[PDB]
Amino acid sequence: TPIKQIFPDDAFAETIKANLKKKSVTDAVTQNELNSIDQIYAPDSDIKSVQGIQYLPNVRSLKLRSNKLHDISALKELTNLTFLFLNLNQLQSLPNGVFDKLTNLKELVLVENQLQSLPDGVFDKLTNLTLLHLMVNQLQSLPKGVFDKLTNLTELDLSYNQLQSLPEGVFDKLTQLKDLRLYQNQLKSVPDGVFDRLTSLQYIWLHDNPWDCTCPGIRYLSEWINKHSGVVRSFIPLWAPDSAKCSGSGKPVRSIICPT
Amino acid sequence: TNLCPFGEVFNATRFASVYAWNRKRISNCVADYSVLYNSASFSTFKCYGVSPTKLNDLCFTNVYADSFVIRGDEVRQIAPGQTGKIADYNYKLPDDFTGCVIAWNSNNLDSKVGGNYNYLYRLFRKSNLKPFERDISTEIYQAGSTPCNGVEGFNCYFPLQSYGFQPTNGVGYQPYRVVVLSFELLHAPATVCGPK
Ligand SMILES: *[C@@H]1O[C@H](CO)[C@@H](O)[C@H](O)[C@H]1NC(C)=O
Repeated sequence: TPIKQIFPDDAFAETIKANLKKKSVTDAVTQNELNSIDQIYAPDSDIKSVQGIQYLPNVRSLKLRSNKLHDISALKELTNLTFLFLNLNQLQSLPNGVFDKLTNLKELVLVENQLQSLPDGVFDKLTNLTLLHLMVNQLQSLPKGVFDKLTNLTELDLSYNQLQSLPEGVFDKLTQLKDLRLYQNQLKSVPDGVFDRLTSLQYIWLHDNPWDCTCPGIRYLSEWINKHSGVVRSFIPLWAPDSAKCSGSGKPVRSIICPT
Repeated sequence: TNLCPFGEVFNATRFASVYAWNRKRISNCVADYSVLYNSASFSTFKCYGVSPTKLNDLCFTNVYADSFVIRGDEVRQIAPGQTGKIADYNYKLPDDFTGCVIAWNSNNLDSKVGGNYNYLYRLFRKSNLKPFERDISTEIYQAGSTPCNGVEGFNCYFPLQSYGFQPTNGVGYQPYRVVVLSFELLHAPATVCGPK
């Protein structure tokens, strides 16, 4: 049953053409050939629609940059996906439940988009995820318990956003987390004990946030940084434990001695 | 007849940052690749389009030696056909590469308590680099629709960060020095040969 242009978008079609190594997008393809695609990689693309990808069931790895694509609903059928990487500077909304079937997902990367908010429970089914990166978006808040089901997460990157606060106990379930990046945000404070259960943590980035160093509000963070100073890292040149700085003073958060 | 200056590329006290990667053109000299390959000094010694056991037996028009520092878990990106921040935005090898990628742990030289910030990489770019392209620009990156006017702010980010290697990092996070040898045979006599 040979057919092609199962992908209406022309840029994406050439991408499927290149993957299957054929003359043009008019060339027919079988189902056996569609089932041969394990990896799609579309750098620096102009793809506007990924319609037709729902029929590539054995795709395990997808990485795509496009300044035009804003719909990603087709990807909810790729149940064998282990690696997803998307750089869509127009993606503003995540379809409802889109990742709820991608239960074999190990690494999820969403960067340079415009998501200002995340749906509730969006990740709850990805119980096998090890790596989650959401940098350079516009997130202003996180949903309650949004990470609670990713019990096997080892790396979480939330840098370069607009986060003003963190929900209570948001990292409490992530007992195998080793790398967490919160730098380049708008955080004035963290919840008390927000890091107390991260027993495998080895690297944390806290700088470029406007920390409010009024006592007692900054007490937990200042005391935590001094107790766990070996785990603090920095991408700006500063003694790493001193890289979290008070707004106004510019003094290091860990230099603030709050009573009792 | 003169000796190729590989001791200068491999044993230099300071290496370049990967975004400002440093190229040295090697010509008119004798080089002993076999002593390097059998030395048991390197954690990575992978060659493409040529066998490492036959390098002393060949001659070339020019050898290029590009060196820099990256993290241990980024050495995999210094290979043909790879993707990621380093291959996309800092050092890109061509698909048809002919040469060798050599790397070694430099935690003892390039890591410092509190961090080593003299090594940088580029985090953002408009488009992937082309093979062997070098971009040393320090212009604010426009992650949004608004112009930045050369001033940092929201969605207007300085494009370079420091690695901040600490000696207590795990190996994948420790610094590694990298030497990429490119073997060229243009229309000329080959003046870079193995030992006589
Ligand atoms: C200098 O570099 C050479 C390779 O050209 C290497 O064999 C030698 O061991 C280095 N010298 C040292 C490590 O003292």
